[PDB]
Amino acid sequence: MKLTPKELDKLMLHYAGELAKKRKEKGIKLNYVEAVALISAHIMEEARAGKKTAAELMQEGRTLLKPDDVMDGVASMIHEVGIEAMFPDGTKLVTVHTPIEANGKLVPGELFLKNEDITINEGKKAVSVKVKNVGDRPVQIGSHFHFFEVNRCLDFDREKTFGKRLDIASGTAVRFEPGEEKSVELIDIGGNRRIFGFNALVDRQADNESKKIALHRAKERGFHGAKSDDNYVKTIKE
Amino acid sequence: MKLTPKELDKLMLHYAGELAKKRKEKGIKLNYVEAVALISAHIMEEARAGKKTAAELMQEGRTLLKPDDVMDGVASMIHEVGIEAMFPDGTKLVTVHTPIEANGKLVPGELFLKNEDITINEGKKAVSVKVKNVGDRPVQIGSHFHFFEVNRCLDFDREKTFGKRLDIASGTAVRFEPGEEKSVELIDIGGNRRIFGFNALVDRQADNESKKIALHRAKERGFHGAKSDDNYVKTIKE
Amino acid sequence: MKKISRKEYVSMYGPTTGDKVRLGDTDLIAEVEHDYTIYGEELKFGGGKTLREGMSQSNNPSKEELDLIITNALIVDYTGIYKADIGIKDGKIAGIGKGGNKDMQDGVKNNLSVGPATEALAGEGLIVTAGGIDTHIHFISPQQIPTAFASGVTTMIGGGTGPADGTNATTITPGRRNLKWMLRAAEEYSMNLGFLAKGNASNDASLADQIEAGAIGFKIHEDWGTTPSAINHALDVADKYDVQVAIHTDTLNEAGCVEDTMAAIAGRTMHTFHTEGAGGGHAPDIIKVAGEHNILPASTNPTIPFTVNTEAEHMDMLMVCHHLDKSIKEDVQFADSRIRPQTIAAEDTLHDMGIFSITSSDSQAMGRVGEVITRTWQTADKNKKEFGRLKEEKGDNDNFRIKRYLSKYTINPAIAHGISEYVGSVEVGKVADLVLWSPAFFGVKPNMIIKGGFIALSQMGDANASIPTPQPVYYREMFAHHGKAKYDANITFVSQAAYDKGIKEELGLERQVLPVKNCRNITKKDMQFNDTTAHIEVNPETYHVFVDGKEVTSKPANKVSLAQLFSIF
Amino acid sequence: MKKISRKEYVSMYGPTTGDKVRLGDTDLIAEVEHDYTIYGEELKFGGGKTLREGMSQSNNPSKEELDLIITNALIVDYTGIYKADIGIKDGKIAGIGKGGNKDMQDGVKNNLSVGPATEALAGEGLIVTAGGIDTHIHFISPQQIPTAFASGVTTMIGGGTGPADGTNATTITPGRRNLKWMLRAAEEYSMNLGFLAKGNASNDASLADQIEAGAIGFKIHEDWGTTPSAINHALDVADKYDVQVAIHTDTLNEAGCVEDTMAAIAGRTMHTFHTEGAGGGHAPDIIKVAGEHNILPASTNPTIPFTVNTEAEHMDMLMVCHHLDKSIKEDVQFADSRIRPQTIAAEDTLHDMGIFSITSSDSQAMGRVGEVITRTWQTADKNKKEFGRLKEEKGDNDNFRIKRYLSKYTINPAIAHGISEYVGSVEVGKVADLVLWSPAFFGVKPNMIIKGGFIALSQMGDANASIPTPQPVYYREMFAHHGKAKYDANITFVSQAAYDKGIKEELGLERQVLPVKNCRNITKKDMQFNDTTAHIEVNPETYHVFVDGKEVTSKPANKVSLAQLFSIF
Repeated sequence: MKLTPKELDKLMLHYAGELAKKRKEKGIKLNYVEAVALISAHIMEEARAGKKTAAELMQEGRTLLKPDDVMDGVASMIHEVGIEAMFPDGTKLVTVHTPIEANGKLVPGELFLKNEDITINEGKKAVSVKVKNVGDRPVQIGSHFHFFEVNRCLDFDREKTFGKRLDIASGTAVRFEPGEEKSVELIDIGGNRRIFGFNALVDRQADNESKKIALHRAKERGFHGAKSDDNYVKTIKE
Repeated sequence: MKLTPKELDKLMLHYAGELAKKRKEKGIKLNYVEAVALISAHIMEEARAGKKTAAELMQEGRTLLKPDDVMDGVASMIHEVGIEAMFPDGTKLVTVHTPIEANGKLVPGELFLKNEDITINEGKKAVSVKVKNVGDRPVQIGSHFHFFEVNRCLDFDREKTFGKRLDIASGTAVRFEPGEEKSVELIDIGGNRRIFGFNALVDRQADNESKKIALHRAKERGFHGAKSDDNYVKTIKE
Repeated sequence: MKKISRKEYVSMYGPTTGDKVRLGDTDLIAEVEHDYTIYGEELKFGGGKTLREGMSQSNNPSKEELDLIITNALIVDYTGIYKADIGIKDGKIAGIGKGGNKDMQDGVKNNLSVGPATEALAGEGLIVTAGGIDTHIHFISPQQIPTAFASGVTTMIGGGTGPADGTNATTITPGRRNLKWMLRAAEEYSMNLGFLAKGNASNDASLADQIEAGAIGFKIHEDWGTTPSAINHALDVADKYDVQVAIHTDTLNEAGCVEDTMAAIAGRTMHTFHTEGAGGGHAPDIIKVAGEHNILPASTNPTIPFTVNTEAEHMDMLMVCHHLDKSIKEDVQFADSRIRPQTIAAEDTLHDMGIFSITSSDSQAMGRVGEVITRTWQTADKNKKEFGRLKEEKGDNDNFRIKRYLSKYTINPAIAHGISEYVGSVEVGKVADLVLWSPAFFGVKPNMIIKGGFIALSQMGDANASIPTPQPVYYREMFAHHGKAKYDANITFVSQAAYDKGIKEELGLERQVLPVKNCRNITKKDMQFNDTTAHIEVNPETYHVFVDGKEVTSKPANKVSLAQLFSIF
Repeated sequence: MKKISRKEYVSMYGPTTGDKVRLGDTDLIAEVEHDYTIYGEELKFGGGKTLREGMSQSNNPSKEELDLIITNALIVDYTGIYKADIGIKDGKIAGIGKGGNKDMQDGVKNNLSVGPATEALAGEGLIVTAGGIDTHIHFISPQQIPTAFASGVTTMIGGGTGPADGTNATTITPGRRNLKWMLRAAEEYSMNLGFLAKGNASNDASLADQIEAGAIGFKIHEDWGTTPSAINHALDVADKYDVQVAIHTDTLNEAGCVEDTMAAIAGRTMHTFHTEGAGGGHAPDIIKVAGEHNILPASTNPTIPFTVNTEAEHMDMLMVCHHLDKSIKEDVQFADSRIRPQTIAAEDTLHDMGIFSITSSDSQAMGRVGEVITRTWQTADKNKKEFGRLKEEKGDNDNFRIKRYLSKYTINPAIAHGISEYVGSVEVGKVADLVLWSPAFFGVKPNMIIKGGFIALSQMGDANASIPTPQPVYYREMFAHHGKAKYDANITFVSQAAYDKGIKEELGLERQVLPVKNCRNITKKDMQFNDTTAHIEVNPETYHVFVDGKEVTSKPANKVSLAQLFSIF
């Protein structure tokens, strides 16, 4: 019975779950490890039985443990239990989110936040730009993408947005649905203001002289809303 | 409780068998791994109980699983289950052959053979030789042993068989029981026909000139049926 | 001469020409195309068998006397499904054909001479294939390596630095120092290893520094920023240094669409991950690039084969892989997928047609490392059940389909990453990275792995037992896995630049260090049995994929083979 | 697609599959068995031909880019008579098949990649064979080497120390010091060279010292005393050191007859000179040893083919070779020959039947060094005229006879002397010792010789001419023949013992020095197309030779081919 290391690990997990189940039958309130093992082992056994789908197992995993079956804090600590179970149609990942309702008594590692908002990009004035997605697919723009060089299917006054980025929380994104028109707030890019990469429209220091070169490049490459004069004077390096 | 790695492995196997048994109780049809583990764990437990012999366990292992208790193909896949079990008289290897009857529905890795026989040693004409075993023990000769140099207790016309081997499937053997006389078919040894090793009767190219030297050597060493002239003329190297 | 029944002959020596064997529990039937053996002279090892001193083991062997011989093996390879003896000498495949003793048998070449220095391995009734090559490996944990090895994968090309978030998302080993870390850690494992650098940089100097530090290629991943500038610069540096470039395109369409990405690629050889899109914003239009010549398309494990439960796990896998918190409204709103059952079903049919050339895992980042081979054969079996025999089959067998799907994970990734000179197939001169399967367990559980001419992993029973068979039997490391033997057995692939600069002596590596080559001048036409370049008309309004006009789709499989019959969990 | 007339196609590219070409002015017809080319993609060099930058010369070549490619060559080899491009890289044959540019042509393997570093050689309408191997060379004068080279022989194995009487009689380089003399003198010549030591010694220490000094084998010659004791000791030492033994048996029957010589040989591999006897006392019974497995029989030039004038010169050649003064009554009385026209005629038929495996010269000692190939093909043509097509011919061609007679001087001597790994055939991995013939001049006058991947000898016109063609055209040394290029081009064969002891550094040799191997474990069965072992019943009362009962004889040829049509003198 050639056993793979994955199978050996799953056997250990199953017997940890069996121990948790025996303790629960004895009436011991389960801790974090026991609760996670119990849920995982139950999901694995149901999948092996093969009468349920992954959706049914995701639903059923949330009914195994009542709030009174676990110690205080276990429900807060357990956010989701993932387990790769072998179904009749192969191995699938079953994820159970919030399997136990939080009692609220004890929250390990809980945050005690101030009731004061965080002001981001302080000292930077934001301008408003109307953007239309004339493409056929939604477009997501990150907080730190150079907005001048976004997808050419987005239509807006690119001259206004040269050297700027979205004024949103860093790591978040703004989505433009096709045909949809939105108004976004843009703030100047900080630091050295050297734009490199993106769509290679600038690839240099962002100033008024590089703005003309960027606009001419964008117009040549077909970026919507980029307006460059017909009589454009080239420089020695561009 | 000083535990050896063998004991740890056997504990893992026992709990794999326990899991298989629980699944069988639940009514899940066992797969290959579960069936093998179940049989092995049951044999180990019976041996530890110590009321049965190894023969009794070999018999009992074939009754654990019915054909309807396993998935299709498991019975075909499982040919024999070996397990080293600690009896009251030490560790013994219990082997259960064909523990599950094949349903015949699905045969993993099954062969679909042509209905045409394989002709071995094609183009080689076989001569027939009568061989008597005048010794007290049976003698097995392989398909590729130089038949001239076989056990000296076999009696036959060695001159006829110089340079020849048995005309049987390669890897099979012919057994001559003591006192028994058999007729065998011999074919010429192929390739370079350089005989080295065996009983060191030839140790050179097999031709008519080396035949005389081999016959004289066999007569001197007492090989039955080897007839060499009394007035034998030696060569410079022999 | 004598005639023996074919059943007895096959039981003794394995199938011969014209005999058919079912692969695993699937519906695929492989027919032995030809046999190198001479009937009646077969090599057998045992008590009174032929592999003995003076009969088949030569007493005057040739100077090319084999170190190891595998007897009566059914070689399944993209070069053909045939029966032969494999000779291994000095870590390479010395010869394929009829082995034995020239003194007592006919038709024995000098390179297949069995002598007193030869070990014997009975392959009768066993299938021999080349070791798998997984090219999307996220090196998140070293425990992936034994899992893939036990699954039958012998070469892992990928990137990562452990369970960092950059590695969880991307197949990238960034920088000279991290490359040194990974190359020196690689000495531990029994697996051929290759590492990819970070291609997401507009700095030619940085990219070249990574290549000279030892990466065999670049990975441009969306999570580090897949922009046209980065694609262009990475492709320029890779054309300079003869290394592959792999890409996982931009999901958000931030800088452009599939057309803009293809314009940045500009008809240069590129290896694409998730060519079906995997729910990205380029989907389903990114499937169109699978018809281009310069694109080598690969598909990941989770979406093949298309099953009832395939779509349920995709969002969880996507969120965890891309590191989006499920308790954050912004991250949940950001986690937008364009996945469709139409695309997931079309992926299997494209694999069957040969539009997709490489199968891989993307281990522990939307993909299972120990299921590349199993899921490839599940897809092959499902397509055989759905569409029947391919029109290219020249007989009552599935040999063409077998070869196509085997190339998907053996020779095609080797060609893509420029290591096909060393690995990828059972050919003379290649390194002896062989996998021995029993046909009942083919595609799911190998019998043993030969790494560099020595057995490295094997199914083994109780160590205290009187024979190797008794339970518990599981996969154990063999002697090629231990001591200084693993240094001789295993290969670290580096770029030619690093090899010339002497990366082996500089980093003190004890493994064989080999340079990759011929990565830039390959197209889709160079893939074996998977070179179909067809205009893929993708209607995104209807999410409909057409090749040569005909629409492509498949139905979800309610039950796949090689899944629950073979695994306890 | 388009169809062009076969006549025009053959004029442009040479014969293709199914086309037949006459060899020289003989009656032998060679049929192209198969063609590796893809029609419409043939490689041509010229003004507006295909071998140009970007069309067939790759702009992104593989790393195995060829150094030289021979285009559209008709390869005539023991492995088959076919049409292909021959790629040469690093002095070896890198590949055989369809070469060109992978970017613009289909079916081009990586090892046949034509690139900017590739030189082109138009082989269209030209036959390519392996260089000849002459194994009976009496190294009497160094002027033999250019003569054999111009005849088409690229390897010379023999012995001698200049025009000493011992060398005039025997093929022997006696002793460590004389072997050093010859090995250091060998640096001058453009020819692979191997030297045989004196086997006529009952001293194992002396024989082993010669082998370690660098000889590739032993020669036991009657003129130094061919006694059974010497034969036995030489065979023992040669089995110890894995080197060939050649024998020229006792003419006088001083110590014994053919039976005693064969008893001393004792079924060990032995290469026999003048297996027809050449008038010796062992004749005609020595022809019986040509049926034994362990004897590799060779026949010399002068007695093949049997002509009207064959018997007239034999006594003069014998006396001068054996150093018997023609003005001395005792020496004239001693010079007794047992030669018969029956034996001379039977020699040609034995060659046709494959009983005799090797053709050689015995240069300037009863044999002509520059006529081995010519006389082999004269014998083949004479036998074709006499007995018609062989029964082994599978078609309306003489391919089997061509292959048999070509093996007689290409692959069979290489196997006999343990150098078949390096030379003897046009195969991938062997050294590029190739001969280019025009089919009108096949077997008599080559077009050019490629030595170690570079042209070493060629027909050339006036040096002051505006083209290479105008008269006078004769054979001139090319650049591989000069400077330090000949060191890279040529090979000196030594024993494995000398190679291990470092004979190259010890003697300061600049040539490649290669060890011979697999000399002791070969029999007559290992000769290609010449492995016929038949009981040869020789009636010495009637001088009648029978094989399988049937008597063998041939009629003298009044006029042979390839003799007066091609040579002014």
